[PDB]
Amino acid sequence: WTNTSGSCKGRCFELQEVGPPDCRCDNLCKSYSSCCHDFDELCLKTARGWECTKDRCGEVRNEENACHCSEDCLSRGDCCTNYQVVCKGESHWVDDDCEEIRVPECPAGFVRPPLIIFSVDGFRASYMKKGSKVMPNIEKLRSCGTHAPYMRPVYPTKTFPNLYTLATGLYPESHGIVGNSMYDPVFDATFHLRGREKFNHRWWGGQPLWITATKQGVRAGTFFWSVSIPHERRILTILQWLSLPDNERPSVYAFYSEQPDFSGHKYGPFGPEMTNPLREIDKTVGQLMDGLKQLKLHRCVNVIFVGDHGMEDVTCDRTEFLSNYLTNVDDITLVPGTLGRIRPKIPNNLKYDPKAIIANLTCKKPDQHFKPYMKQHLPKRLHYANNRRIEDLHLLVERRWHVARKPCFFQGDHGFDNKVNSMQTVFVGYGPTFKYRTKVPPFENIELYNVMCDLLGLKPAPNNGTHGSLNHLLRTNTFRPTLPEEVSRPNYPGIMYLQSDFDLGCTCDDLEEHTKGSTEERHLLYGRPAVLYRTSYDILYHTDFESGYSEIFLMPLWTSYTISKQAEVSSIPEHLTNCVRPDVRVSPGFSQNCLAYKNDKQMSYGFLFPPYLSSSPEAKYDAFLVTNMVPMYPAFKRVWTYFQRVLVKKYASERNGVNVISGPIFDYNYNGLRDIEDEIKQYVEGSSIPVPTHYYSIITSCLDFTQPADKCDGPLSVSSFILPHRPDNDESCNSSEDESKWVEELMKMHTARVRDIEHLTGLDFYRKTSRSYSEILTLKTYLHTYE
Ligand SMILES: *[C@@H]1O[C@H](CO)[C@@H](O[C@@H]2O[C@H](CO)[C@@H](O[C@@H]3O[C@H](CO[C@H]4O[C@H](CO)[C@@H](O)[C@H](O[C@H]5O[C@H](CO)[C@@H](O)[C@H](O)[C@@H]5O[C@H]5O[C@H](CO)[C@@H](O)[C@H](O)[C@@H]5O)[C@@H]4O)[C@@H](O)[C@H](O)[C@@H]3O)[C@H](O)[C@H]2NC(C)=O)[C@H](O)[C@H]1NC(C)=O
Ligand SMILES: O=C1N=C(N2CCN(Cc3ccc(B(O)O)cc3)CC2)S/C1=C\c1ccc(Cl)c(Cl)c1
Ligand SMILES: *[C@@H]1O[C@H](CO)[C@@H](O[C@@H]2O[C@H](CO)[C@@H](O)[C@H](O)[C@H]2NC(C)=O)[C@H](O)[C@H]1NC(C)=O
Ligand SMILES: *[C@@H]1O[C@H](CO)[C@@H](O[C@@H]2O[C@H](CO)[C@@H](O)[C@H](O)[C@H]2NC(C)=O)[C@H](O)[C@H]1NC(C)=O
Ligand SMILES: [Ca+2]
Ligand SMILES: [K+]
Ligand code: NA
Ligand SMILES: [Zn+2]
Ligand SMILES: [Zn+2]
Repeated sequence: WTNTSGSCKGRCFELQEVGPPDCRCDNLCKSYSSCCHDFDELCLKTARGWECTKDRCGEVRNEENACHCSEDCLSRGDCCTNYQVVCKGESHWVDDDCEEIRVPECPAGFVRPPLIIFSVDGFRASYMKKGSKVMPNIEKLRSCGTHAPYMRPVYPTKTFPNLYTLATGLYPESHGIVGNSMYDPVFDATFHLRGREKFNHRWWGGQPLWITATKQGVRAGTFFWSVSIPHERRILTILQWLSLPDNERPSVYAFYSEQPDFSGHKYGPFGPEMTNPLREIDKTVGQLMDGLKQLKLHRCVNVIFVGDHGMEDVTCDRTEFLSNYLTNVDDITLVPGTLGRIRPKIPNNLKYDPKAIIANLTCKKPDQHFKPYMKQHLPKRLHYANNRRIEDLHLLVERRWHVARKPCFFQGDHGFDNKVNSMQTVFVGYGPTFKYRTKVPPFENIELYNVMCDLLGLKPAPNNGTHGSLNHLLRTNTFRPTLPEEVSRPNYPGIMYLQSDFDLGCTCDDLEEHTKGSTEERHLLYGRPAVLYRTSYDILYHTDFESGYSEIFLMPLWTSYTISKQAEVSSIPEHLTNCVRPDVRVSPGFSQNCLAYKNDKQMSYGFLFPPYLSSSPEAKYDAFLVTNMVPMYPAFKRVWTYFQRVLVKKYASERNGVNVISGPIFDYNYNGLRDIEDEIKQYVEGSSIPVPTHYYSIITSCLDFTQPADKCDGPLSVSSFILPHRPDNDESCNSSEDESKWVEELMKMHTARVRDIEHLTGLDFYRKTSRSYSEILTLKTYLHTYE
C-alpha cells in the first residue's frame, strides 16, 4: 500500500529508489498509482506553456510556471529551452553550421560524455527522406553525425519485442518478450499491452542497459515515462537531471515518443497527415538540442536517435479470415493481425488438432496472403522458436495484409517479417564518440546494446550482437575483438586403406597406378574454418574442392570450392548415376554406407561438391566419393540440385566467380545453436548416419566485381542461406512446377548471416584474410535481403 498523504516538494522527478509504503515522485509513479497527492500540482506544471516569449524575458520567477525565463533560470537549470534564443540573442542549434566534434567538450565535472537515447515509435526508415523541409533538427543530426540508411528491427516487428531487444541486445526468444501480447503456459498467465500483468518482473529476461549500467556503478536516468507526462516535460526533466551536482547526475538518459506510430496507424505511412507528427517530433529534438546548447553540452553528449520498427499500408479490406479455411474457429485463440500465433482457446485442450489445422491452411487459395509454419520451420534468420511463449503454430503474414479469426479506422500497421522494407526503422548517432558526416551500412538492432555499453564504458552482458561488428560507427571507444581459439585441430589422412577393406554396399563403374598442393590456395580462399568444439575430423583435398570431414557425424562439416566466371557445367554420365566410391583416406568404420540409403524408402542422398561443376571427367570421380555424400530427402534434392546445377554457375557468372562453402546443420531443439550428439533425433534408416535439419551455403566474391573472386584485393561480398531439410515442399505453393518457378523464391526466404551459420555449426569463418577483424565481423553480420 502507498501513503498518498506525503508530499512532492523538492522531490520532483527524483532519482530516489522509493517504495512501500512511502509515496513516490518519480517518472513512473503515476503508472503505479503511487504518486504523492501533490505530484501533479508541483511536478507537472503546465502554466504558460513550454516556450519563453519576448515579454517574459527577465521576469520575476514564479514557481507556478512550467519553465522559466527569469534571469536566474540558467544556473537553476530550468529555463524554457528557447530562453537564450528569445532573451539573449542566441541562435537555435539547428541554425548553426555543423562543426566536427573531435573530442568531447564537456563542462568541468563531467568525466565521460553522457548518452541520451531518443527513441521514436514506428519511425519508418524512409521518413528520413522528408528531409530538412519537414525535420530540420533531425536532418542536421543525420547529415552531420553517423547514419545508417536503415536499421533492421527484430521479428515480430512490434513495440515491446523491439524496445526490449534494443535495451538488451537479445532476440525476443531469449529476452522473453516475444510479443506485445503473450500467453505463458507455465505461469498460465497472459501479458497484454493493456493492464497490470506486464509490470510483473517475471516476464522480463536478460539484462537491460539500465541494469548493466547500475551494476557497474554508472547512474542511469529513468528510461520509462508514465504516459501522462508530456514530451516537453520529459525533455525539461532530462535537462534538469543534466544540471544536477556531479555526485547525483546520471550518465545515460532515455526519451521516448509514441509518435509517429500513432499517426501512421491512423493515416498510413504515405498519408499527408504524417507531416504534422514528424514536425512535432522534430520540434522536440529541437528543444533537446537548444537545451543542451544552453547548458554548454551540445558538443559533449552522445545522442542516439532510433526507432523500434517501421510502418506499412494495411487496411480493413486486406484481411484474411481463418473461418474461411477452418470449420471451428471458436475453439482456437489467435494472436492476430500482421502475424498469427494459434493455440487452443482452452489451454492444453486435448482435442486440439494442429496437423489438421496446418493442412487446411496450406496453399488453399491461389493468392493466399499468409503461410502457416510450425515454428521450427520458420526461416532461421528470424530466431523465433526457442521460447515456451511462442506457439508451435505460426502464420507468417504477407506485407499489407491482416489475418483474423473470423468476420475502417486504420490505414497502417506493422509486425511483419523483419526483412520487409516498410518495417525498417532509423538509426542516427551524433556526438564526440560517433564519426562526423559518415554513412554506415544498415545493421540489426540486436547490435546496439554492445555499442551503448562501449559508449558508456560498460562490459556488456552476454547477448546476440557480435561485439566489434559496429566499430566503424565510432571515432573512439571501439571494442578490440579477439579471434576465438580453435578447439579441434584437423587430421590429414593419407592412404591408409584398400578398396578391399570396404563393405559399404556402394558401387561405381570407375590405370591402377590428392596431396595438398595448391588446393587450399585455389578452393579455400579465406583459411580453414576453425572448429570451436571438441571433435574429430579430417582435411580432405581434391582437384575441385576441399572438405573438413567429420569422423563423428560421418559427413563433411564444411566443403569449400571456387567456381570461376567462365566455368563449365557438365552432366552426370548415365553410367555414374548411382556411383558412390569408398574413400581410402577414411576408415570404413567412419564412413556412411550405401545400403542404408537402399533400405530407407524415404531418404535419398546428395553431394556437397556437385559433380556438375567438376573441372574434368576424371576429377568428376572425386565428387562421387562417399565422403562428399549427405542424406537428402527427394523433396530437398529438387532444391539442392537446382542450386548446384543452375544457381551456383549463375552466381559465378554474375559476381565474376564465387567461392562456396556448403555443409550440414543440426538444430533439432531449434535453439539456433549447434546440436550435441545427444540432441540429434533422426538417422538414415538402420544406420547411425545423422540427418541434418538444414543445409547451409556461404557464397563469397570480391566486392569490387571487376576482380575475380580468387584474386580479390579488398573488401568481400557475401550471401548465404540456411535451407530447411524437409520431406516435402509444402512450404512452396508452386512446387508442382519446374524448379525455375519456385526454388529461388524459397531460397530468398531462407537467406542468412554468416554469423547465424557459425552459431548453428560451431565453425568460425574468414580467419585468414587481408581485412581487419572488425571488418570481417561486419561481413559476418551482413544479411542479403533481396528486397
Ligand atoms: C543469444 O544470446 C543469449 C545470451 O548469451 C544466448 O542465450 C543463452 O544460451 C545459453 C546456452 O544455451 C544459456 O545457458 C544456460 O544457462 C542456464 C541457466 O540460465 C539461467 O541463468 C541465466 C543467467 O542469469 C539467465 O540468463 C537465464 O535466463 C533464461 O531463463 C529465464 C527464466 O526462465 C528467462 O526469464 C530468460 O528470458 C532466459 O530464458 C531464455 O533462455 C532459456 C535457457 O536458459 C530458454 O529456455 C528460454 O526459452 C529463453 O530462451 C536463466 O534464468 C544453465 O542452466 C544451462 O546449463 C546453460 O548454461 C543461457 O541461459 C542463455 N541466456 C539467455 C539470457 O537466454 C542465446 O543462445 C543466443 N542465441 C543465439 C542464436 O546465438
Ligand atoms: O517511456 C516509455 N514508454 C514506453 N511505452 C509506454 C507506451 N506503450 C504504448 C505502445 C504499445 C505498443 C506500441 B507498438 O507495437 O507500435 C506502441 C506504443 C509503449 C511503450 S517505452 C518507454 C521508454 C523506453 C525508452 C527506451 C528504451 Cl530502450 C525502452 Cl526499453 C523504453
Ligand atoms: C502517511 O503520511 C502522513 C502525512 O505525512 C503521516 O502523517 C504524519 O504523521 C506524523 C507521525 O504520526 C505526525 O506527527 C505528523 O503530524 C504527520 N505529518 C503531516 C505533515 O501530516 C502519516 O503518519 C503516514 N501514515 C502512515 C505511515 O501510515
Ligand atoms: C478442413 O476443411 C474441410 C473443408 O475443405 C472441412 O470439412 C468440412 O467440414 C464439415 C465437418 O468436417 C463437413 O460436414 C463437410 O462435409 C466438410 N466439407 C468438405 C468439402 O469436405 C474440415 O472440417 C476442415 N478441417 C478443419 C480442421 O478445419
Ligand atoms: Ca540446437
Ligand atoms: K532411398
Ligand atoms: Na508444394
Ligand atoms: Zn512501436
Ligand atoms: Zn504500432
